Amino acid sequence: LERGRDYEKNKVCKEFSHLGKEDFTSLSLVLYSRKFPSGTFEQVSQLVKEVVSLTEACCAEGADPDCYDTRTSALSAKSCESNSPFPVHPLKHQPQEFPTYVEPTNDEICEAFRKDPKEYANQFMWEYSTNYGQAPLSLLVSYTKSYLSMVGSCCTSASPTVCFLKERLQLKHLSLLTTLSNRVCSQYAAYGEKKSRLSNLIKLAQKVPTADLEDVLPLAEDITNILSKCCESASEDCMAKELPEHTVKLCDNLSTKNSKFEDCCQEKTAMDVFVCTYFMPAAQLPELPDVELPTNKDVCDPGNTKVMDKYTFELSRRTHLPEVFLSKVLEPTLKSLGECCDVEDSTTCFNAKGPLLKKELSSFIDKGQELCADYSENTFTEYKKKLAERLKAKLPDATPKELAKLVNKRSDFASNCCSINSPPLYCDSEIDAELKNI
Amino acid sequence: ETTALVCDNGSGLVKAGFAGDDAPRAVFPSIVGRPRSYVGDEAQSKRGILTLKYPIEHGIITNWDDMEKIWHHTFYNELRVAPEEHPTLLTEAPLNPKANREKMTQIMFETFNVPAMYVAIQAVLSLYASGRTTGIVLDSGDGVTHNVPIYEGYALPHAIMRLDLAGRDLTDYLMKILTERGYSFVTTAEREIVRDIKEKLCYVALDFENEMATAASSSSLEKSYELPDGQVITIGNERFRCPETLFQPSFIGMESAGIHETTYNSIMKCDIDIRKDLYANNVMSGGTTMYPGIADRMQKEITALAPSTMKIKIIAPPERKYSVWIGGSILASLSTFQQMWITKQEYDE
Ligand SMILES: Nc1ncnc2c1ncn2[C@@H]1O[C@H](COP(=O)(O)OP(=O)(O)OP(=O)(O)O)[C@@H](O)[C@H]1O
Ligand SMILES: [Mg+2]
Repeated sequence: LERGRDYEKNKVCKEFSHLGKEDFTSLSLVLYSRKFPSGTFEQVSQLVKEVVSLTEACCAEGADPDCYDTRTSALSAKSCESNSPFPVHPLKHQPQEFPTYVEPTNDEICEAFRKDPKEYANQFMWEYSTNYGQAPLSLLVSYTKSYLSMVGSCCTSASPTVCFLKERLQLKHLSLLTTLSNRVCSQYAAYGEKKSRLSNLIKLAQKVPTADLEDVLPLAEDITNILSKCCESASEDCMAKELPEHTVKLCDNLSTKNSKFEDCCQEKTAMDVFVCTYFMPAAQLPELPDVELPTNKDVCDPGNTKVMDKYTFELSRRTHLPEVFLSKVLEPTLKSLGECCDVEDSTTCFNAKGPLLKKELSSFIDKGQELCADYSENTFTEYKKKLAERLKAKLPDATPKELAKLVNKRSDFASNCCSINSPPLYCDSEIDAELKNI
Repeated sequence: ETTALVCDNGSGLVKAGFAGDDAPRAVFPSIVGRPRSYVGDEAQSKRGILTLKYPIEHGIITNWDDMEKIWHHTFYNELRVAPEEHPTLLTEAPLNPKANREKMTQIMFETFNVPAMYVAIQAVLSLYASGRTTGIVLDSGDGVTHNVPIYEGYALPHAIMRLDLAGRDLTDYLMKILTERGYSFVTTAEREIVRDIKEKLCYVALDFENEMATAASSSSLEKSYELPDGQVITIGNERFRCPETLFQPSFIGMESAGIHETTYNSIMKCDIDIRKDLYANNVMSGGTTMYPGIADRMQKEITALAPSTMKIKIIAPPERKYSVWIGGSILASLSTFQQMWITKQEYDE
């Protein structure tokens, strides 16, 4: 059944009366900051002021039944004015891969809170929400509320430091759920379901390369299912229930596969385990022979998902390369290999496309391994030293100035795109540009 | 009783006390003296008629029989308590072997009969002492120095950096350079004298090179120190050349990176989205971070290595010498920590 004409209006009106103008304003501030990650505090606050204004008036028992329609329409028109007071999209708000929000020291927090409680609370909800806005709305509302409650009680406590430790430990579960859901949902948003599923399988393969496909494939699918369902859900506890539940399945499956997972699964709480497994770097890949692309048959025969997942798993667990690189070349490669099945002379298409893709893949991997050379096996300062020595030998001609410049650009690239959790959107475009230099 | 005990077993000093207190009640040298037996200060004062051994090296327990002697002394002689009556929180160095933790636990339950206990990571307790659960700790004591990045209580194991240079090496270096200046410090007694000079007169120069130039002439940096026999000596640039070794390990022939670089490298092993929270919560803990000027120098060095738009904040409280113990005191006192204790029941299981 299709929702009634006044679904939206009646939905908002209900939450306004149920929460109260103050709590409704807080809800709106979080909701719109989340919607416009790039909006300034001024812009978002003004928009929220208008929204709350029309909501209060248009929801009044006995108010113009058509009040909400126009007021909201005029609001959208007011956003048209170039350089309007409201924030705007270029619709779609890109995920924030580089949050800049920094929590002040306990002393700074309390001084600021004492000077202007209301301003402090609004500024916090705005800055936090615009930085971690991909986390489900319900988690953001709950987290900011609990955080502010902690600030209120601890700053006026007889022993602030003790109170802060106590409340931060109690806030831990929710803090992690909020921060982690923002990150995995940001990567899901950037990738889309199909690529997210591939990426997650790749990361599991690198973390536990000694496992069987049957141990990791269901885990990759479960996390993908949870993200497609819970990230943009309005449910008040989709993510809060699913994430922790995923952690139990992860440990039941991998707690004995290697020392690192055994240690992670010894953590006391579900979110403690998730954080440990999320931050876990790729393991040292065992040495194994090369893996050839799937045969013409295994590619064209109906129901090939398992064959492709297995290839993904086999290639990932033996190829020393970051996930952002593997995900980037693996999807076009498998897609192209499948373009052959649609032709009358499939075999002919395979004899010319098979060798071509095999070389394009080997090449990509080689250029990627060069771009990330020495990064994962050394401390950063030591890595930069070996880089300078490698580039010098490669460019005996370059001046000291030029070499220094190259070292800085390459090491900067590596510090951003050669790790297991490198940012997908940023690295996709950076890898393209950096590949043309080799 | 109902008061939990907190014991921070350091390479050089044992810090022990009761949960809830703002400072350790007992602080003594982690040494055991055999007749050629005593423990702590009494062993040091009688070192002439005994042989000294240090059960803890580089923060890791290496001699269990001697460690039991230190713990027994801590409970009965220093704290004057009966172990059987108090839950006990112990500390361990970052990356302490699992088998080590297991042995500590076994000894506490079977030898001392404690009713409950817990083993916490020293660096994490230093962070908790400041009422935070995320940040990077530079912990430098008498035998070892570590950088430990922590996110909501979880210390990232692959990002932990360890520098085999600490207080003891700084004392030996000050002895060396004071000797090159004309004085003579070689005996064990003279080593204790030098340690006192180090703790009282050394400091970290903001700009090492410039400070060296300033000392080359003026005496505005020189200070006097009265020896036991009353002789008054002068300490000049040795004041800041000593701790400079933390930033330049080459001063003692070590090829390793200095503490500003291990801090930076530690942060770089962490995901890009949480680095900002490490840079903004860099905690210093331990006796070897007590040098005046060290925080400002670290601020400067890290700023030069990090992105220009990164906020750098160094947290170095006046009581940081005991931050580990203090963090343990607060943690062990939390109502929500009472479920973390490993009970004797659960152990006999
Ligand atoms: N004010 C001070 N300035 C410089 N060094 C100091 C100062 N006070 C103490 N120290 C040095 O700190 C060391 C004692 O610190 P600490 O108690 O933190 O070490 P520890 O816990 O015993 O050992 P570790 O943690 O390395 O195992 C000694 O080398 C001591 O000389
Ligand atoms: Mg210590």
